[PDB]
Amino acid sequence: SGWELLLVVGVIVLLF
Amino acid sequence: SGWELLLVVGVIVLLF
Amino acid sequence: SGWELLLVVGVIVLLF
Amino acid sequence: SMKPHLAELRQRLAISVLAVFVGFIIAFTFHNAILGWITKPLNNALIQVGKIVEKRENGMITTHQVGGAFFVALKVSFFAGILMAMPVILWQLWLFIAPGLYDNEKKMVLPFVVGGSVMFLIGVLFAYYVVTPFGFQFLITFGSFLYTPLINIEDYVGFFTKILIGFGIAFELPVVAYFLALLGLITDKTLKDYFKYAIVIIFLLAAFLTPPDVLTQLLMAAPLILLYGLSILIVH
Amino acid sequence: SMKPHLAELRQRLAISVLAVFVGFIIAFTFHNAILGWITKPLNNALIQVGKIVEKRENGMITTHQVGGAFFVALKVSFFAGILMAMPVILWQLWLFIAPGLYDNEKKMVLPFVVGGSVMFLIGVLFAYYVVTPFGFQFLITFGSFLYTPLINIEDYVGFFTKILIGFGIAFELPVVAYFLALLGLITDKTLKDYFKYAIVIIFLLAAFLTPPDVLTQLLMAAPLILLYGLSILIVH
Amino acid sequence: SMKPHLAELRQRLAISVLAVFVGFIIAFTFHNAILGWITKPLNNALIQVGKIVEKRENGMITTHQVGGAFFVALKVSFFAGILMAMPVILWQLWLFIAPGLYDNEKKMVLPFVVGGSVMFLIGVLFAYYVVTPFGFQFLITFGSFLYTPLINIEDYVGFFTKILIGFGIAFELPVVAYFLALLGLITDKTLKDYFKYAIVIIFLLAAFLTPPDVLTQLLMAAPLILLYGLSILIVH
Repeated sequence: SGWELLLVVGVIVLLF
Repeated sequence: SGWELLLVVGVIVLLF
Repeated sequence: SGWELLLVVGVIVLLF
Repeated sequence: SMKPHLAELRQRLAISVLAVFVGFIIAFTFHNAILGWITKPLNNALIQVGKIVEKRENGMITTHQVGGAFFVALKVSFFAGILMAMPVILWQLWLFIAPGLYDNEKKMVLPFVVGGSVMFLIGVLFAYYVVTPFGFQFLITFGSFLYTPLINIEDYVGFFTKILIGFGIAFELPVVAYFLALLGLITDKTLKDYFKYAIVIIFLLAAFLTPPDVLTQLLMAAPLILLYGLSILIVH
Repeated sequence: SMKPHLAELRQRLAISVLAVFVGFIIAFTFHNAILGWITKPLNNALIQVGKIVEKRENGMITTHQVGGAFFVALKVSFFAGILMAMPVILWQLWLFIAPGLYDNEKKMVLPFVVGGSVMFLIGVLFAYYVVTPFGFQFLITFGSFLYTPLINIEDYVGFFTKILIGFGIAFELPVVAYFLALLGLITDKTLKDYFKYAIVIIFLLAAFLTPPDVLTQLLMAAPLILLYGLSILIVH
Repeated sequence: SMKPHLAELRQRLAISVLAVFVGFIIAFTFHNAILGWITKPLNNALIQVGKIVEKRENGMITTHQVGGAFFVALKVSFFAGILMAMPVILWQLWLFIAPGLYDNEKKMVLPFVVGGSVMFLIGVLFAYYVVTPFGFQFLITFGSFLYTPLINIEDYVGFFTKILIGFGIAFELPVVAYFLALLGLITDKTLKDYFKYAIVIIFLLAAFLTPPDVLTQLLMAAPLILLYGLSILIVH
């Protein structure tokens, strides 16, 4: 990974 | 390393 | 990082 | 701990390594033919793009590393040997779990693995003979009017194997979905309910199967989400 | 824990993502013009170097990946969309911290962010129209007598974006220094005394913004040290 | 903790750092001389290969990065500066451990430090003047009938340094055993018994000295394993 786990966190926040 | 330590585990397994 | 923190370590030794 | 169950593992890995070695030897012997087969679509696309550009009014396959040609030959040979060792890798793996599949799943596993292998092969064939010839052209005609396509073999080989492997898996996931659905273990409700959760894990998988760029992660997650929707439709 | 303060975060992230998507759509629509704007300095430098070499007595922009042109266009479009979504990004970010800035800093933040944004844009403009045309030539004329400049768009786009972004930040740090100094929070004593510690963090920051090579780490730390000295002078 | 033994350490690194700086200035002033020496085998290999292809009936050294010509010149100068600082990097290193070697091991460390060092330069001189001219031609000739050798100087310098630096270590490792063989501390029984343990440690070293590709690790363990086997015969 690397700086892409930020987008994973974002998709969790966006999709609960 | 990275995905090559699997080969290290393999060589330990093959060579005790 | 990676192998560059060694230089970062050096700046502490060189500059207290 | 798990000391008694190690000698069989050692023998299985030894036979696997020997199989990979003999496959590598054969593949390096046939490396000229294998590399020609790999590079044929690129050459055809370059010729077609050149004809289009000339009609509107150069291109070649290059190597940017001194050992680039030898490294590419070795890598292609290693990949072919691994592929040529698939039957024996399965021979070693399946024989390892002998008592796990007592009488029923022992019978159920064989059609599943056979179907998965045949669908992976058909996916690779479809990717090489259909998707790539009509895609590589589109990938080269885009920059044909702004840049010059000096394609290096070192990156091209990796790109080509990535496309082939992915399209093989892309034709395997909606066959494992079929097997699991017709087996009755999983229904449509289970996959429909666990939709949001998939949203993250796919996005995590794309984070591991792509370079660190976020754009690559999105460009890999989108086809995976499309395949998840396809499986959603397929389960009945 | 922080459950009540999550719905606003979800809405802000959703609208920011939608803004980024619409920016990407517009940028991919205008990708031809955007790529021409990006590649104009390189073309001019190549032409000038070619004229110099011919007077002494070839060069072109290439793509080294099959999907290199498409990937470069997509990356440029994504970057432009993120930049095009910056005003709405700040719309969402500022609206998130509604009660933190009660009455005074609520009015002090706006001039700071306005000045930072305008100086970042002026720095990007200065880097594009002044630094690059007189620098790229020097970067090409240096090796014009030993090698042949076959510059790939895939690496050129990254290099140009990094230079532009860094020079924008390079003109922002000695404006946040000005804002902090004129605000009175920080004096000359604070920056002068805490000089040695900076020597560390910059070298750490320069370590995180560079490829793993040590030489480029030093080559990034040196301009940051110069900027720190410039800010030291600026505090008045 | 180790506070008293830090004042010397700070001064030891001070002359060490300045040693690299003065070497960098000397190396960069003569960067044309060093770069020509580095690229000489590549130029000869390309010309010799070109005669072979023409007889059977183009190639050049390129730069694929805008700043690659400057970066290669700086990287080559930086590497040369460190090597030019080798006599004085040991000046600080050896003088640091003043009381460790009281009277006896102080005498037997000097011949080892010069015998190993004098074998490293003989390794580089062997690699540049023997192995490389007959190996670079072979590598290019392998792909001379399928691809076009457009070798970038950015990726060539790293490849050349690894061969030169590595071959010196490849000629130093079977000298440390020779030095340790007559010292009496280690015998043949030590090597033969500790063979299987050497397998698992040589691969890990290979996994760290090569790119993440698995084939690269195997391609580095084999030359290093032969060196271990060579070390078996050396002890007597």
